[PDB]
Order: sequence, then structure tokens, then C-alpha cells
Amino acid sequence: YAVNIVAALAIIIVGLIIARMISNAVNRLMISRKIDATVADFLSALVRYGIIAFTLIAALGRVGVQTASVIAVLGAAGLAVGLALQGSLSNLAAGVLLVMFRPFRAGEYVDLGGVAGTVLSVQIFSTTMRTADGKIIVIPNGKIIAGNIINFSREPVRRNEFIIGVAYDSDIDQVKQILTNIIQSEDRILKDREMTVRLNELGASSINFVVRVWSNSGDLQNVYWDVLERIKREFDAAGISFPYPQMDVNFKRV
Amino acid sequence: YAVNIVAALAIIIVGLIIARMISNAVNRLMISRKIDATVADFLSALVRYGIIAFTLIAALGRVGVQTASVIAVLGAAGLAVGLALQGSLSNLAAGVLLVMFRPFRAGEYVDLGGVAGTVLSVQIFSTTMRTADGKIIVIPNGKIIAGNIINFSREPVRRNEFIIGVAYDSDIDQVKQILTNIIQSEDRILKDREMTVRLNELGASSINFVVRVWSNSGDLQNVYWDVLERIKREFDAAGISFPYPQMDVNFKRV
Amino acid sequence: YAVNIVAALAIIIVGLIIARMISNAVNRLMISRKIDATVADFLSALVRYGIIAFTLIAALGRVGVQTASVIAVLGAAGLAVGLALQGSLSNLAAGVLLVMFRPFRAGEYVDLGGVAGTVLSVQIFSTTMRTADGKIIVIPNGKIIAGNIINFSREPVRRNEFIIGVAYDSDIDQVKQILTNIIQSEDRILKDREMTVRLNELGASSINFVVRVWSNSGDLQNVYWDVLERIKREFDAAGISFPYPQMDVNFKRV
Amino acid sequence: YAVNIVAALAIIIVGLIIARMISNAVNRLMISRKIDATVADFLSALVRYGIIAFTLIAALGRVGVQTASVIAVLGAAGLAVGLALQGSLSNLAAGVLLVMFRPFRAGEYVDLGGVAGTVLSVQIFSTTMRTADGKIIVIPNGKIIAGNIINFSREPVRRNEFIIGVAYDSDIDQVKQILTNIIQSEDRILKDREMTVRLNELGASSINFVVRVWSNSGDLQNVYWDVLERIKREFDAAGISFPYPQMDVNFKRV
Amino acid sequence: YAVNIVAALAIIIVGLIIARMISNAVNRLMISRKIDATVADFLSALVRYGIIAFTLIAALGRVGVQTASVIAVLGAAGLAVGLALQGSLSNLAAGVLLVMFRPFRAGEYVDLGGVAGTVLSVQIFSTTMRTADGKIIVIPNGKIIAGNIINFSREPVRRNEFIIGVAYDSDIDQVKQILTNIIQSEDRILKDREMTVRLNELGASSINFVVRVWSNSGDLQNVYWDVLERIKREFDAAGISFPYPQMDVNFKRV
Amino acid sequence: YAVNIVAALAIIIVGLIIARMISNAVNRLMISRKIDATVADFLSALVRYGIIAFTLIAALGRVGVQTASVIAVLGAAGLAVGLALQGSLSNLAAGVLLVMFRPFRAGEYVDLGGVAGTVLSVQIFSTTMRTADGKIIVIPNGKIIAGNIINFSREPVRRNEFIIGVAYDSDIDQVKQILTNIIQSEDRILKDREMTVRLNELGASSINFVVRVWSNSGDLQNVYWDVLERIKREFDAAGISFPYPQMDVNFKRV
Amino acid sequence: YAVNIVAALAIIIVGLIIARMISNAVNRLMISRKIDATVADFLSALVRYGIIAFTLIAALGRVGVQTASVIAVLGAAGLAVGLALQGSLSNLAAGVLLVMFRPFRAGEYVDLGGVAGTVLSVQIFSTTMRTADGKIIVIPNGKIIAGNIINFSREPVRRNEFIIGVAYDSDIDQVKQILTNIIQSEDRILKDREMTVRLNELGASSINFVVRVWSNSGDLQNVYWDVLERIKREFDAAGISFPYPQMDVNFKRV
Repeated sequence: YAVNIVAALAIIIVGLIIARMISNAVNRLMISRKIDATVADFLSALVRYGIIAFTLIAALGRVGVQTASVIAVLGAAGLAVGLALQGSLSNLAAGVLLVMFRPFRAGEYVDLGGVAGTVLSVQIFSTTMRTADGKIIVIPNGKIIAGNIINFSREPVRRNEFIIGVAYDSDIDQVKQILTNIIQSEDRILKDREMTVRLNELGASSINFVVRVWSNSGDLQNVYWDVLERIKREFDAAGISFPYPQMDVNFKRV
Repeated sequence: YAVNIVAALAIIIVGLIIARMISNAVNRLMISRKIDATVADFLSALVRYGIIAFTLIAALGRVGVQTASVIAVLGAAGLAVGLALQGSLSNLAAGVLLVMFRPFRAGEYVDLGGVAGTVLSVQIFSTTMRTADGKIIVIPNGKIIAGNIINFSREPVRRNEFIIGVAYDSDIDQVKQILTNIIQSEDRILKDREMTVRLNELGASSINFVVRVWSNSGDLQNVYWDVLERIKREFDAAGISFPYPQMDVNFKRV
Repeated sequence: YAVNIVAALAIIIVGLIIARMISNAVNRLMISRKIDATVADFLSALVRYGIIAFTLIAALGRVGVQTASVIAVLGAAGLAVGLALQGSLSNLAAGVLLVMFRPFRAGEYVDLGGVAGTVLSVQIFSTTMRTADGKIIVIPNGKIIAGNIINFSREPVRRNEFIIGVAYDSDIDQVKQILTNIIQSEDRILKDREMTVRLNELGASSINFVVRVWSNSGDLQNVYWDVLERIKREFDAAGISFPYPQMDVNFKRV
Repeated sequence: YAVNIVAALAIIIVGLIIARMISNAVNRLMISRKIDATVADFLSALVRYGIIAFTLIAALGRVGVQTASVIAVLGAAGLAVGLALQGSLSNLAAGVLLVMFRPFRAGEYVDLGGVAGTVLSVQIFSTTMRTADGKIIVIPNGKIIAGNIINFSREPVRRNEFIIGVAYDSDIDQVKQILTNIIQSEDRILKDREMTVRLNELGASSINFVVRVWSNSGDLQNVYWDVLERIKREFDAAGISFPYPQMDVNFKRV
Repeated sequence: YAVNIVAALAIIIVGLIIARMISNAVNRLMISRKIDATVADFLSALVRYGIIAFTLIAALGRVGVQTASVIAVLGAAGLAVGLALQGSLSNLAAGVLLVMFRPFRAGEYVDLGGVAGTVLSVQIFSTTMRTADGKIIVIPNGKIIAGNIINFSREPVRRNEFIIGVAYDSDIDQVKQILTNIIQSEDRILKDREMTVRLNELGASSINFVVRVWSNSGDLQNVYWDVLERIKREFDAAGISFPYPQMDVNFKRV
Repeated sequence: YAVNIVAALAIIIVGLIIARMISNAVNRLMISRKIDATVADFLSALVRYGIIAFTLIAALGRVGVQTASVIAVLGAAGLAVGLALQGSLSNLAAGVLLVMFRPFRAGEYVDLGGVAGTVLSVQIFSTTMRTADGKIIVIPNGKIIAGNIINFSREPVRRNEFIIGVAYDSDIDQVKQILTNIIQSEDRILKDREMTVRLNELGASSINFVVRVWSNSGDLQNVYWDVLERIKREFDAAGISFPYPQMDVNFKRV
Repeated sequence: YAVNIVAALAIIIVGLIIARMISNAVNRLMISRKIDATVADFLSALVRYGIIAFTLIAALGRVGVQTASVIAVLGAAGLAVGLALQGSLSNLAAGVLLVMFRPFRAGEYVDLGGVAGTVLSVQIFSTTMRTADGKIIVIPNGKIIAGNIINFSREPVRRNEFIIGVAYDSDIDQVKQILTNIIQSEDRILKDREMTVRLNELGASSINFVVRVWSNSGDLQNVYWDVLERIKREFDAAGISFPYPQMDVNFKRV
């Protein structure tokens, strides 16, 4: 009877010294690893309150008090902390998944669901990537894994799609001749792949030719800019008119 | 009383020699399987902390301290890891579902909810597919199973829909005659299927004929381009005018 | 004391032979039914690891070690696999619900929440349906049950709605006379149902008559196309003008 | 010792014969009710595997093996089936709620969050409703309860809102006189309720009068069509002009 | 030994008679209060199956069979019914909270996240409200509590905002004089509150004055209509022009 | 044996009298605090059913239910109530957060994710706030914590941004001179802060100057209105034209 | 027998004095910390009711009444409070994550998914940040972690993108010469990085040159404004016309 009481006080004193030991130990461990001391002491007070809660419940169990009430409420409070940390630990799990199944490496130009940039680093909780215009975007890993990963650096060839609106009076064969001469005289265009120049659309004010052209993934934007400037030059020289928005107006004297 | 004593320490030392050996074993196993050697030791430290937690709880239970507090908090922490890994393990389950119920195979041109490409591979956690313009999209499997799978390589015949806007003054029977001559003289159009040429819409500035035409799944875009170019040529030759946006203007000199 | 040790090793050996024979049996059942070998051996390794986990826990319990730690973590790992498989087993439950409460059968042209096609088959995890333009859409059953099911093959008679924009100067009674003559002389229109021709809207540039017309579900699109072509013909013959977008211009010379 | 073994084999044989008899009984109970046999045999195999799992667990417990691991994993698999059936059983609960608290009955024209039609039947898992244009929409009950229920057949009177755009030069008092004569000479308009004819908006090209008019729920669309046709007739007769889109243009030079 | 068997059959017979009496009593209670019997018989069959399940597994426990596997599956089926009834019970909890914290009473014109109407009644599961145009909307209580409650009947004074577009040629001080004379000569406008007449915006074709004016919550729409009609009258009398959409057109004849 | 019977009937009678006492006390406390007799009687009936459920189970346990059948079902029914209560008391937790972290509690004009107004009161489940146009919006606290809080009375100085579109013929230095004279002669503009007058955009028909100007949080709307009216006055006085939507028009033949 | 009754009353009295002392102690602890007593007494009454509930259940267990029913309902109520506090404790966990993995510090101009401003402080539950236009936005931490963190202060160099629309008649080489002279004569433009001046687009009415220019993060907006004003000045001096929206008008003249 009193043996359970002295055993319970023994559990209390060993639990308090273990609580102070583990609390100060994780204080030292987060001062050494991390930098902050305020939230380190906050988490250390959380762990200290956890160990003294564990040992107070174990002591009230050693006395003989049926202790399942605080067991159920402490389990639901741990489950509260669990459904809280669902997002952060999901970022952790997506991070280890994204570094063991790696669809991008540090330097691969990707498009992670609406933002596109070169991956500077894949950390444990987030990938830092630098945008094309200098912005640093720190995307969490759950937002990456839960969406698509459009990797632009895994295939060495990509495809420019030019859409040229010419007038309806413009001859289809002359436009196709000039566009084929432009995309054939250009050296960075892969000739062994698709080189489509065909009438894509009968537009409202114009008529739209599509020019689908494969090139290297590094020369892609320069092929777009050079073939577009050459299209403008050769079309203005050859008399083919890029039309303005056209209206037919039926005038009426009131 | 002493039977619980150092026999509990025998449990706590038979557990540490299992914890270290299982940590070293999963380090060697994941170095053999998928080398990272930097989050591999983190997962090994997680498994080590789990096994030493199991054996510390079992040793405190063998002594006589009623362990149901750390049991409930460890179960809630396991459920935290569970609701964390909900997304990744749902990708795994959707991957084994997608490879045992396979709606696409490696090479089938599909459309998985807004992105469309040829599936290069269906891995365990993601399908890599190459877009029509060269981009590699690594879609997770839960995002595929949670949405539609529009497969273009399962049926060998598909349907082009042309919408030709002609002027309101143009004769309906002449447009239907010329469009039927275009879709009948074209050989890749399946003649035993639907060949609809009918007045679809009375538009604002135009009047829209629909041309629904069945052709083979490989010949489909070429049928679209050739029949559209032939429509432009034969309509310009026959005098039917594709109209511009039309306005009726009632000018008022003020 | 040692009786529990030899009993624990007995549970160990019967569990290892059970872990071999159940894994071999599910390899048999997955090679015969739903044929695959790689992910079938993956699932077999999962079932083998599960059975050896069950029997290692049972052996450590039969020895005398309080084993509730791995019980709670294994229950939370089962709950991890459960909240993972939530989506796939919800597709399973929605599939058996969709086939025992069947709102569509194999062949019924439906509209399952933004995609519309004829249901080729209702499988256990997904309905395959062929779109009107040849595409095969494999919709999961949870996405079908969680949204509406617009069935076009359940009523034999449906309703075309024409909206004819005529000019503001056109006589309302002449337009109603001509539209009623068109929808009365057409034989596939159900005359015993609603045949509405009334002035629907005072539009911006036009004035919109509505023509609500009931006809059979197979003849519906042909009734639409024939009555629309007849509307264009008879309105052009009778002098009623479908107007262009109208502007009133008050020009004032700066 | 061996008494527990023969008792365990007794539980094994009574559970196997109970599993076979209850699988045959649930097969009869489904084939009499829902006359699909394939998914009936699937659910029967599920119930058979569940009861033989129950009795294998009970036998391994009666032998003396601590059968807590398979109980925890089986409870988590029951929770897998539970979070799976969350959607379908939520449709069931919303169906019994929607038929015991019934905001619509079979025949009542409603608008269940988007789609709008007359409810043909409220079943247990879904309400079938027929749209105004003939389409059958089978809406699940959770989608109905989770959204608004805009019931049109609960109140016998409703309100038409005409918006008449007249020119800026038109006299406000003459428009209000003519609109009040139109909405007063019409007999299906409830005269004891609100009859608003007032200047609602100073539009861009027009000026918008609102006409808010109460009438019976069956006469509502006919009141709209007749008062709109009368508005067009009397406004064209009295010289009030529904204006086209108006532009003030300041002409300039090159 | 046989004492447990006769005790188990005793629990069987008392549980079957309690199951029949509670099933028939719940059926009678759902007849006298919930007149529909087609789902009352189903709910009573559910309660009957539940009580016979409880007493069958209680008798299987009283025999001596370790029964804690069907306890886990039954407690997961109860949690299936729980996560099913999550929506309906959330409507019940939001209803009792919406009637003990009442932000609207029966008759108060509100806007419950989108739809807006006068609350006819707040029931336990839904608030019925009549729209301004006669429609009856039965909003569930979880959708009300989860969103905003814009109550228009809690403050007796509200604010009209007129936005008058005048021409750029119009004098600012004359427009402000006429608008201030209109909003000062009007008696239902609260003169002790804000009366703003100031230049709000330099629009594309016009220039927009804002007139923010406080008036009583019942007189608000009539103040809007009377001040807008007076603005049109006084501005047409004073020569200030409400401008049409303006274009500056540069002639480029060739 | 019969001692457990008389003890069970003792538990029955003490539980029934405690049920009546606690239900009467809860009805007293609810008719004192949160007065509504109908739903307080409903909640007291729920608490009465709960206490008679607890005591019927606790009495029938010793003569019966054999380790937690009805307890395992009642715990899941408690969690059924608990998911409803998590949806509702997420507002209570957010309310005690919103009071102990005090982001707007005094009456500060804020913008709580969309709607914006002066906070009338922060209650326990909702913040009532009065909009700028008189509407009372009762936002729940979970909707506030789940979104941003844009507090306008936390910083005493804020920023007006004028965007002035002038013509392309306007001299940039003259526009910058006049705008700097307007924003320098105005006394409520903070001159020690940013005063930006620079060419923001080359518009389609205009050219847009940005005027970023810091002023006090009370004087800000009056600074906007006064500087905008002064911009219109001085720009019309100095010959700088606010352009209409310009449109170069190239004439053609029929 | 009576020893359990006097022990139960002992637990009752020690739990009541412990409940009063912990309730008043957390009143004192919060009044020292956060000095709203009105919710401090609310939380203190919650903790008092929790401790008296724990000790009432412990006393009913020490008497001998099987008390697992209220254990299950109290655990489900703890899970109700936990899943209610899910969002608040997720903000807490995201706050300690955001301060131990800090992607922004106090002062770093960021864009936290939409809103963008300089982070004034990162607290435990929210980050306060001041917008560029003076507004104070208190973003919760879970909303920050759940989205991207676009940090503008981590890289010292960023990129302006000018899009200059010139006329179609303008010479491409003259525009590229003038734009290269502007972006080369400007000193704050980083010349060792990308300096792109190339033909980006053939627009509808214009033709769009892109000018991608790298400059320091503090000089970025001033580089944009200075190069845009210089583009307007030098282009008007050199005769290059920024075109208005262009229409081609075909006179039909009825």
C-alpha cells in the first residue's frame, strides 16, 4: 500500500530529473544545430511539460487511481498535435520522396504548378528556385508533389509554335513557301524532326498559319526570336500583310 | 521484484543492438537500392529513434511503471506520420491501381486532366509523359486517378469538327455542295461513318457550318489541315466569302 | 518460463512458413487474375512483411515483453495505408453503388460532370465512355458519384431551343407566323407537347425570339439542323433580316 | 492446453460453416433484391473473407497467441472501408434527412445548386429530376444537402423583372406611363403586390427602367413573354426607341 | 462452463426481445412524428440489426471466444456512420448555434453568402428564406455558419452610392452644385450623416462623380430611384450630358 | 452473483436520478446564459440521453456486454458528434486566438478576406462588423483566422495611387511639373515620405502617369478626391487632354 | 468495500482542490501574460471542468463501476476539441517551422501567395507585414507554409521586362538600335548579365519588342521608370510611333 506511494514518488523524482535533462539537452541540441533560442525554449518547455505529464500520469497509475481519463485526453491532445503537424510532416514526407525519386536536380529548369524557375536547392521542407526574372520562390514540397512537375531540362529538344496571322487575300502557297524557306535556312532548327507549316485556322480578321519547329532546349528562345524577326522581314519584303483587326461597316443614313 | 530488474536492462540492451543493426541494414539496403546517403541516414535515424523508443517503453513497462501515456502519444505520433504520408502513400496506391487496371500503357497519347502527352513510363509514384511540344511532365498518380483519363490511343478512329463561318448572303446549298465535295474527295476520311455538313449556327457577323468528319487517329490532324486548306482554296475560287466582323453603323451628323 | 520461449519460436516458425505460403498464394492469384508480376511481387513482399511483422509482435508478446508500442505504431501504419487507400476504395464503393443503383448502363449516352459520351462499360473502378468525337474517357467512379449524372438516354423525348435574332424593324407577328409554320410543318416535332414561339429578349443589336420545340431523343439534332436551315431559308425569302452588330455613331469632328 | 486447441478448431469449423451459410444467404438476399450476380459475388466474397478473418483471429486468440496486431490492422482496414464509404453513406444519411425533412416532393420544380428541374423521385441515394429541356439529372443527396435548395413550387406567387433599355432622349414620364398601362391592363399580374416601374440605371448607351411585377407561379413566364411583346409593340407605336449600342466618334486625320 | 453457455443464450433471448421492442417502438415514434414509413422501417431495421449485432457478439464473448476483432470492425463501422453523418450533424450543430447566437431572426432580410432574402424560419437543419423575387431557398445551417451573414435589418440606416458619369466638358462645380441640391432637397436622406458629392474617377469615355448618401433602411431603394430620376431630370434640364462611349478615330483612308 | 444484480440496479437508480438532476441543471444554466427554452430542452434531452446511456451501459456491463461493444460504438457516435463540433468549435478556438492575440479587437477598420468594415465587436464565435455602406456582416472566427487580416487602423499613414492617362502628344515634363505642383501644394500629403510622379505605362490609347502619395489614414480619401479634382482642373486649364479610347481606322473599298 | 468508497471520496476532495488551484493558477498565469480576463475565465472554467471530469471518472472507477463509456465519450470530446484546434495548432507548427527554416526575416520584402509586403515581424501564430501602399496584413502561418514564398530580398539582382508596342511600319533595326542605346547608356543596368532587345510578338494592332534588363533590387523600379520615360522621349524624337488600336474598315454603304 505505502510501497506504491513511495514507488510513485520515486517515479515522480526520476521523471522530473529526466524532464529537466531532456529539456536542457534539446535546448543545447537546437542551439548547436539551429540558431533560435526563444522557440527552442518554447519547444523545450513543451517537451518538459510532456515528460512531467507522462510521469504524473504514471505516478497516479502507480498509486491505484484508474487513469484512463487523462490517457484518452492526452491521446486526443497528441492527435491534435498530429492533425496540426499533418501539413508540415507532409512537406517532410514529400521532401524525402522528392529527393529519393528526384524529378528535378539542383539546376534543372522546371515549372512547379504555375511558377517556373531553375531549382537552386531541394531542401527537406521546401525547394528554393530562382525565377527567370530574379525572384526567389520557396515552394513547399507538398505543393510540389501534389501537382505536376513540368521539367524543361530532361529532354534536350523542344518545340516552338509560331502562329502567323496573314490576310485572307494572301496566297496560301506563297506563305507556305516563305515560311518553309525561313525554317529550312535556319541552322538551329532540327530538320530530322517535325517541321510543320500548314494552315491552322480561318481566323476572324486574319488567317492563321502554324509553324511547329523543333530545336535544342538551349537554342529554343533564340530560334523563336530569330525566326519571328525573319518572318516579319521576309513577309514585309514579299508583300504579305499582317492584317489589323478588320471590320465590315454597313453605313446607314438616318 | 528483482526479476523485473536487470532482465529489463536485458530487454533494453537486446533492443539497442537490434536498433543499430536495423539502422545499418536499411542504410546498406537503400545504398543498394536508391543512393542518396544524406536523407538515407535521416530515415535510418528515424528508424533508430523508433526502435529505441519501442524498447525504452517496453523496458519501463517491464519494470512496473504503467505505460499508457507514451503509448497513446506514440500512437498519435504514428498517426501524425500516417496523415502526413497520406498523399505519398495515396500516390503509391493509385500507382499500383494504375498499373494493374492500366488505362494507359507506356506510349499511349493521353490527356490527364489538362495536360496531354505520350506516356513514357508509369512508375510507382508518378507517370512521366512527354507533351506534344517537348516538355516532360511528371504527374503524380493520385492526381491521375482523382481525375479523368482521356485516352487517344485506344480508339483508332476519331472526329474532326470544322466550323466554317461564311457570309449571310452565301447560298446554303452551294456551301453544302462544296463542303461535301471536299469531304468526299478526301481519301483519309472514313466514308462509312458520320459525314455531317449542316448549318450549325446563325452567328453574329457570319453563319457557321459544322463539318463533322471521322478519320483515323494518326491521320486526324492531317485531315484537319488538308480539308481546311482545301476549304479556303475552293471557297475563294467559288466566290463564297469568309466575312470579317460586321458592324451596321447608323451615322448621325450632330 | 522457457516454455514461453519455445512457444515463441514455434509461433516464429509457423509464421515464417505462413508468410511464405500466403505470399506464394497471392502471387498465384495475381498472376491468374489481374495479370502482373512486378507490382504483384511488390504487394506480395508487402504481405510477407506484414505477416512477419504480426508474428514478430506475437512472439515478443509470448516471450513476455509488453508490446503495445509496436501495436499502436502498426495500427497507425495500417491507418496510414487506409487513409491512403481512401480514394481507391471510395472508387470501389462508388462502383458497386453505381452498378447496383445503375443510373446508366453500357450504351446510355450520359454527361458525367463536364464530359459527355456513351458509356462503353462500367467496370469496378471506372466507367469507360466514348465521347461524341471519338475520345475514350475513363472516369473514376468516385468522381461520377460525387457529381451529377445527366442521362440523355432515359427520356425518349427532349427539347431543342432556338434563339433567332431578328432586326428591331421586323414585324413580331410575321416572325411568329413564319416560325410557327416552320415548327408545324416539320414532322419529327412532337405536336402534343409545348411548341413555344414567343418574344424572348429585347437584345442590344437584335431582338431574340425563342423557339422551344420537343422532339424525339434520336431525332433531336436533326430537328435542330433542319429547322435552323429552314429558318434561314424562309426568313431570307420573306425579307426578315438577321442583323449584324449594330452601332449608332454620333460623329462630331473633334 | 489441448482443450484450447480443440476449442480453437471448434471455433474454426463453426466459423467456416457460418461464413459459407451467411455468404449463401447474402447471395440470396441480394439476387432477390438487386439482380446483378457479379458484384453480389464480390461482396459475398468480401463478407466471407471478413468472417473467416474474424474466426482465424478468434482461433489464434483461443490458442493463446496475443492477437492484437491483426486486430489493430483489421480495425484500421475497417477504417479504410469506412473512410472509403464516407461519400456513399453520406449520400444515404442525406437521403433519409432529405426525405424526413422534405424541402421538395416528387413533382416539385426546384433548383438544386445549379441545375434546375422537376423532381421525379427522391430515392435513397439520389434524386432523379427532369430538366425543363428533357434531360434526366440524377443528383446525389450529399450534393443536395451540402448546397442550396431553391424551391419554386412552395410559394404560389413569384416576380418577373423586366429591364427595358430606352434612349436617353426618351421622356421618363411617358415611358413610366406606358409601362404602367401595360402592367395594369394585364390581368395575370397581381395588383395587390408591388408593381414597380422606376428608373433603375443610367446605362452606357441606354437608360434602364426596371419593371418588377408579381404574378402566379404558373403564369410567370407567360406574363414575362406577353408583357415583353406588349412593351415592344406599344413602345414602337408610341415612338420610344430601344437604342443600339451608341458611340460618340471624334473624327481626325492621318 | 455450461453456465456460460446458458448465460449466453439468456443474453441472446433478452437481446432479441429488446431488439424487437426497440425496433418497433422506434418505428412507432417515427410514424407518429415522421409520417414517412418507407425510411422509418429502414432506420428501425438498422437499429434492430445493430442491437442484434451487439447482443450476438456479447454472447460470443460470454461463451469465451475472444471477440475483440468484430469489436474493432464494428467500431470502425460506427466511425463510418460517423464520418457519413458529419455533414448532417454539422448542420444540426450549426443550427443550434445559429438559434442560440442568433444573427438573424425570422423576418430579418439577410444575405447568407450569395443568396439574399428574408428569413422565413430557422429550423433545426436549415433556414428557409424567401428571396426578393419570390423564390424559396432552403439553406443548410453549415453553409450559413461557414460563411458570412450580411444582415440588412440590424442597422436602421444604410448608404446609397450613385455613380454618375458626365462628360469631360462638363463643369465640375456645376455638377457638384446640382447633385448637392438634389441630395439636400430630398427629405428621406439623413442630413446628419455623410453626404459625399465628389469626383470619384476619370473614366475612359466619361468622368464619374460619386454620391454617397445615407438614408433609412426601408427608404433606401426609393431614395436611390428618386434621386436617380431627379439626377436624370435636372441634368437634362441644366445641359449636363451623360456621355455615350467615346472613340477618337484617326482616318487613314488608304 | 446477485450482489452484482442489486449493485447494477443501484447504478441504474442513481444514474436515473443523476440524469434528471444534471439535465435540470443544464436547462437552468442554459435558460440563464444562452436563453432559448426549446433548444435548451433539446440539449438537456441529449444530455439526459447521454447520462442514461452511460449508466445503462455501466450497469449492464457487469451482467453483460463483455469489454466494450456498445462502448466501441458509442465512442464512434461520440466522434460523430465530434466532427460536427470540430466544424463548429473551430470558430471558438479561433475566437480565443483572436482575443488573446488581438489583431483588430478595438474597433479598427479592417478587411477580413474580401469584406471590409469597422469591427463592432469580437464575440466568442463571430466578429460583427459594420461595412462602409451600412451593412452588418457577422463573420465567423474560423473564416477570419483561415484568411488574411488587412488592418487599416494599425498604421497611421497610408498611400494613395493615382493613375492619370494623358495623351501621347502630352509633354512628359509638363505633366510631371503640374502633378508635382498639385502634390506639393496639398498640405495633407506627407512630404517626408515617398512622393512619386513618374511615367508608369505606355497605354493602348493613353499614357499612364502614376502618382504615389503618402498621407494620414484619416485624410486619405479626401486627399484622393481633392488631388483628383485638382488634377482634372489644372490639366484642363493647361491644355493637357485626358484622351478617349483612340482607334486608328484604315478605310478600304467595298 | 468501504475502503474503496472512502478512497473515492479522497480522490474527489483532492481533485476538487487541485481543480480550484489549477484554475486559479492559470488565471494568474494568463493575467500575467495576456491580460484579457474575460476569456481567461472561460479557459479556466474549461480546465476546471476538465479536472473535475477526470476526478469524477476516477472516483467512479475507484468505486467499482465500469467506466469505459465516459472514457470513450471523453476521448471523442477531446478529439472534438483537437480537430477544432487543428487550424490554430497548424498555424503554431507552421510558425515554429517558419522561424526555424526562415525563408524571410523581419524586413525582407516578400510575396506570400497574393499579397506582397515587407515582413514587419514573424510572430508565433502569424506574420505581420506592411504592404507597399501602407496596409498592415496579418497573415496566418499555415496560409504562408501552404503556399509559395516569393522572396524579393534574397537575390540582389532582378529583371525588368519592358514590352514596347511599335507600329508595323517601323523599322526593326532602328527600334533595336534605339532600345540598345537606351539600355546601354543607362548606368544602373547590369551589363554583365542578359540584355535582351528582340522582337517578341507580332501583335494585333502593334508589334511588341521585349526588353529584358537586369539591375539591382533597389534600383529596379527606378530603372523601369527611367528607361520607359527615355523610350517614350527618344522614340518620339526618332519618329517611331506607338500605335493606337488599329481597325481596318471596309465601307459597304448598303
